[PDB]
Amino acid sequence: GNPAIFASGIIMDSSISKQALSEIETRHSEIIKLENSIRELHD
Amino acid sequence: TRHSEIIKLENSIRELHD
Amino acid sequence: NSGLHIIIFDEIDAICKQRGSMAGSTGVHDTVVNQLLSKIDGVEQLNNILVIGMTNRPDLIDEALLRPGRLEVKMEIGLPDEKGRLQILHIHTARMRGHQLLSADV
Amino acid sequence: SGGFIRRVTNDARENEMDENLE
Repeated sequence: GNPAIFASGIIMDSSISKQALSEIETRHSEIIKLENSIRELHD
Repeated sequence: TRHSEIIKLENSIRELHD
Repeated sequence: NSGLHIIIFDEIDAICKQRGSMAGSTGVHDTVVNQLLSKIDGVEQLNNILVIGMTNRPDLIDEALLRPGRLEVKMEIGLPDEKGRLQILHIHTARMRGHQLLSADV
Repeated sequence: SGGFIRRVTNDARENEMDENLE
């Protein structure tokens, strides 16, 4: 029947986002403070 | 749940400190 | 006061073809022609470019691309006549004649 | 207690982190 047909173009989709990265900064920031605290305790 | 656990950890650290 | 910029297309009939003649291309072989047409002569104007194209099937190209103002000078290059053949033959043996590598009986 | 890090992208990296915290 129909000859072999070409495929169409692709449309990718990035995952990470600026605001979600601000949220990841919220995640990361507290860790350093907690680290300062634990280092104090050990010292 | 995050607030509860994190605040619990911080409170324990403070108690040990004092 | 600007310099000249040159662009050379080779086998131009591969990308530019009559709009609608092609089918089942997913539409990618149609927006290209529109983009090219708009860019060569659009609302804004340029005065420092030059475009050259070569082909072997001149009748398949979209007509809108051959009106004056986009591709004016159309030239056909055909087979040579006797004088052309003699000139070409002279061109392609100057080095040998110069270094005496060519016999006298030719 | 059910987790410690929100899961923006999941991935193995988000697991060990949490476990360490535990």
